[PDB]
Amino acid sequence: EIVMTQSPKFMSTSIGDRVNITCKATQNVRTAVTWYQQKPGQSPQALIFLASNRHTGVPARFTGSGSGTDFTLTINNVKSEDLADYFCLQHWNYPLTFGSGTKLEIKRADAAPTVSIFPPSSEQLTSGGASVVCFLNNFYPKDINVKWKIDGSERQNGVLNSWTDQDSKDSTYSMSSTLTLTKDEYERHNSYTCEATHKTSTSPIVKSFNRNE
Amino acid sequence: EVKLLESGPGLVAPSESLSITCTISGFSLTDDGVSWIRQPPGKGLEWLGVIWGGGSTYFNSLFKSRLSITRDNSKSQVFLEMDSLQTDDTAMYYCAKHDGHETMDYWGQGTSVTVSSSKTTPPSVYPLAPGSAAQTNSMVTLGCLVKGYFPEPVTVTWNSGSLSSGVHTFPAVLQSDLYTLSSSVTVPSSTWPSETVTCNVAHPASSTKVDKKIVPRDC
Ligand SMILES: *[C@@H]1O[C@H](CO[C@H]2O[C@H](C)[C@@H](O)[C@@H](O)[C@@H]2O)[C@@H](O[C@@H]2O[C@H](CO)[C@@H](O)[C@H](O)[C@H]2NC(C)=O)[C@H](O)[C@H]1NC(C)=O
Repeated sequence: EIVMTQSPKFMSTSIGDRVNITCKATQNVRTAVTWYQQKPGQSPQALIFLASNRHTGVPARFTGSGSGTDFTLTINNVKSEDLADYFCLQHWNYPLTFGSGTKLEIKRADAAPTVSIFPPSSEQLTSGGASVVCFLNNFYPKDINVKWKIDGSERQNGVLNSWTDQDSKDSTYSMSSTLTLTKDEYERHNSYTCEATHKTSTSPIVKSFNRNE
Repeated sequence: EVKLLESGPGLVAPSESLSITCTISGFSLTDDGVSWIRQPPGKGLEWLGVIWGGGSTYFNSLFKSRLSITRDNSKSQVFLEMDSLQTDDTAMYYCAKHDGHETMDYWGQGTSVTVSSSKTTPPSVYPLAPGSAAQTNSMVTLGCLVKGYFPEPVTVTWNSGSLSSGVHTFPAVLQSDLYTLSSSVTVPSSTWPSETVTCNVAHPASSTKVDKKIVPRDC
């Protein structure tokens, strides 16, 4: 059965540029190709149907082209709302098959993270748990290191991280770092520290609190 | 005005059947195909099968043996049944309209299916209020830590949806068979705590909702 290969897994570009995401079929006498946009955490939207036709309410800067094997979704004048995964569906033969997709990355200016640290809630403590949370919000590029320190000494154990996708407005990323300890460990120490190292400064951004204060 | 809405189980035990209902509006099942497609965690989309306008069905040969697709014309519902679920049937399951007998023009919201033996566990929701007045910034960031739930997903909003600018809801992480996520919101400092901020967490699998108000700390 027909494979749709999208050889770029990630495609990089600037606001107002032109980008082509390509999709190369394993067979076909077809213009039986549809193109979709899936923005993070929601459902796909048809952009282009029958290789080179525009779905209603799709703005004029999205165009499609190609025959047989190779197909090209062109995005002119890229906007930040175009942050999404773009993929083709082959509908010439059964089974219908999908490209694995190209996530468009938008290049923007370096921005430093806004860092905030939060002690365990007292609700969490009354339950025997103690999570310390640190948000590093709205920074670029994505590359970032978080160091946790307890009474001045690095903890790598019990730190769980999670990154958002690139924001569709400001093209930034954000990250959440949670240090999970038990209440029993948490109460034996005073000083808790989140340190964010980002290319935007050679100095770490340091957020801390004392449990006793 | 074409809409499609999956309703499914959220959690399914190994070897039990999945069934999902796709309720549609804005077209007639009679005139258009409806396909079922899925997206397992970090993999391509996979088409499962279709039921066309005139009633006939084709399936992906991979699933033929345990798939069935039917519909109820009078309710505008397409039903999927997939038997013998194994953990690798975990995925987001979508139904989608066709343009008659051609293009898949419109996609439903998707419903998450996790194949697992374990219990449903609701989240504990913990408010994240800043530590002792760590200065005036003109903005304050607040959060909810949503800990200890299974399966995915949870939905987070703030003041029931009125507060949507400057929200980050992070993907969940899995530790010791339970998920955890956190969400932040940033509002002007003059306005909190005088104008209240509450995160609302829905965990559909467990039919639970918690609305947690963020109050400044006592410490
Ligand atoms: C990305 O693709 C566009 C359009 O693609 C069509 O034409 C090229 C030559 C072909 O390989 C297929 O990809 C398509 O059939 C490239 O061409 C320009 O862009 C516009 C659309 O924005 C086209 O309609 C124009 O024909 C062409 N400009 C002209 C003739 O002045 C474009 O080069 C390419 N960009 C990159 C960076 O590869």
